[PDB]
Amino acid sequence: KLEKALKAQNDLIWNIKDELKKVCSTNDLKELLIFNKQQVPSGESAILDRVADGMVFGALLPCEECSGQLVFKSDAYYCTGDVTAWTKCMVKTQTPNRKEWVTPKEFREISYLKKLKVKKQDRIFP
Ligand SMILES: [Zn+2]
Repeated sequence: KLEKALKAQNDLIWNIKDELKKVCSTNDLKELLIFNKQQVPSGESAILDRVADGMVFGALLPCEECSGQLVFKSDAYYCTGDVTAWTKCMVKTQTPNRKEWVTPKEFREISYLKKLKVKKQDRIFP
């Protein structure tokens, strides 16, 4: 039933993208990626796809290894925190510590996405 599994992950991912579309449009879509510092032509259509993916499977939250915050970029995620008066933690993982990420007002409502189908899907990493 490996085939059935694949079709279930694909369908959950797509239903998710539709939902966010309702909460975020071409304009709101672009707003989210821009706060993330990204403006791409292969964007907004990519904004729905890659975003839904980041929410469910893995957008970066605090590390608290370093009592820090994970700030990442595509294909290099760096966590910086303060843990000691002379010691901090920096973690270099392509994918950041996966938790529910930062999403604008509208997108913020996304909390059901992950729980539904949160498999380790692909993020904005080319
Ligand atoms: Zn850290």
